[PDB]
Amino acid sequence: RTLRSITSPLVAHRLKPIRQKTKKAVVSILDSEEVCVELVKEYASQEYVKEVLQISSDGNTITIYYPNRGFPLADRPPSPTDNISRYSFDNLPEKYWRKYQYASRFVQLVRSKSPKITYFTRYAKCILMENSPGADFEVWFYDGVKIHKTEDFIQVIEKTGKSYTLKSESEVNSLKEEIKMYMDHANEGHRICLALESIISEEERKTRSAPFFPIIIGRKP
Amino acid sequence: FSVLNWDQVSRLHEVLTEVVPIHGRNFPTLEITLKDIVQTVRSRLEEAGIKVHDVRLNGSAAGHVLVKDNGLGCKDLDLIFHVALPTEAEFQLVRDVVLCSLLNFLPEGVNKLKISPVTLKEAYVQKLVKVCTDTDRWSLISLSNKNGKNVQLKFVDSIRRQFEFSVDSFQIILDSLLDFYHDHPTVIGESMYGDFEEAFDHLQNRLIATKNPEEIRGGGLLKYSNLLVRDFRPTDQEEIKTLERYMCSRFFIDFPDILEQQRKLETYLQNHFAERSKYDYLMILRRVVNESTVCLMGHERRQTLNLISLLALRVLAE
Repeated sequence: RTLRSITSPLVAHRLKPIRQKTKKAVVSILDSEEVCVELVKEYASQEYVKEVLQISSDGNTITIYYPNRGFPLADRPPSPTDNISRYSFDNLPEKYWRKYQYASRFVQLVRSKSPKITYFTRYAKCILMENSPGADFEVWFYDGVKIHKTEDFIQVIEKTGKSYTLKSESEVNSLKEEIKMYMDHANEGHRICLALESIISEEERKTRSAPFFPIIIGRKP
Repeated sequence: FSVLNWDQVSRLHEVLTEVVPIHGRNFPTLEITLKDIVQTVRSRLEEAGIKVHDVRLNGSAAGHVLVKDNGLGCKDLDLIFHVALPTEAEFQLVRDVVLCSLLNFLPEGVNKLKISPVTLKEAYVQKLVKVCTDTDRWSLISLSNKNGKNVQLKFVDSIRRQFEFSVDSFQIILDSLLDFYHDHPTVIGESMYGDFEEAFDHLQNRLIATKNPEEIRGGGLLKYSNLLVRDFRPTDQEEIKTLERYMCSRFFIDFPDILEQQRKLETYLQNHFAERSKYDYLMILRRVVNESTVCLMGHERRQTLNLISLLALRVLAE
């Protein structure tokens, strides 16, 4: 079938550059917001880069190049040589989809641990994450509590240390009278942050200038 | 919509018969003729079921055929076959067409038919490019560059802009002399800049102009200054400083890192310059990027000027 029906193109915008070394690959979010997967072979006790995929921040441009044994593994991805190949997203042949998938899952992870709207309430510190749509939402109460809202998994870490996971609103409304108002608080905070996201994103679309995200709203008392 | 005369058609035979040596890396050197390559490639592409519409000469070769000594350097001999390329097997097979045509060049050649094509690649293919995006769609195979220059074979299905400046937008459609074999037929030439007359005037008078600045790759500044070094000059001062500021803008855009700038400068100097001229070229760069700089772009250009000055100090130190 098609690649687009497997994983959507990666969204590297606004992301602070990181580098992770897994067993098989080395994934980097280059400072220019281009994702960069580089494959590794251990050979003569050294590590050599065998091929490099390099992916535009819109996930639609794939530059794949191979060295002439290959490259020694540098801290920063090896600059492209002569033998290169540019494909578009839905022209990328099946040979590469898994390698592009490493990068896509990496960026979908980084978008889940990267703040877009930080908002300080009287009772908690809210963080709407970057991975829209269906953004993660952390709520770090000054009280020591933590409420992590995902797409269907809501973990609640109490003061003691107990941590459960809420699924459906059947388990949400069933909570004791204490944590129920914690949930109400975090829900109102998430509504706030989501409305602000929509408003400021539309204003950004109008002005079309330097980015309007991330945003930080308030101070810890 | 212009036709060549005996004037340039003489140099056409002179170029398409020039004996080219391609040196190996173990492997022996190959001694080939351009017309032999074009014909043996067209033959094997037609036996694979792929339409060879146009066959064209491009690059510095077509620039030096149209005018004797315009002072550009017979460095690039480019061959363009407009070729349909929908599937990936098309590219994967054009590679094989090129290499199978490449085998037939030794007496003990088929005596070594136990040489894999990937093994054949090691000595006889230098640069190897493959683009297949939403707009562009083509493949390039270059040949070794030792004693002679680099012989490029570029099979195109759809490329958007394929000229640097006015002076190098000239293509010689080879279907005429290719059907052939005052003993000459109608050999059409064409400019990628549009109205051919104005661009050919630009070439023969050594000028610089392009009404398509939106679409230049970041490294167009480098050939702008390659032209300034070999003594070309603009046409309208109305747009020259604006144009330099556009070119510098897209340079900083397509090469943001210090080390990518440095890589491209080093790999440009070593590719285009044979026989200290590097210093004059670097000074033309310094002047262009120093004058043509918006005051806002402060340290963006400061790192680049320090870098070019360091390149120049290195050059004069060796």
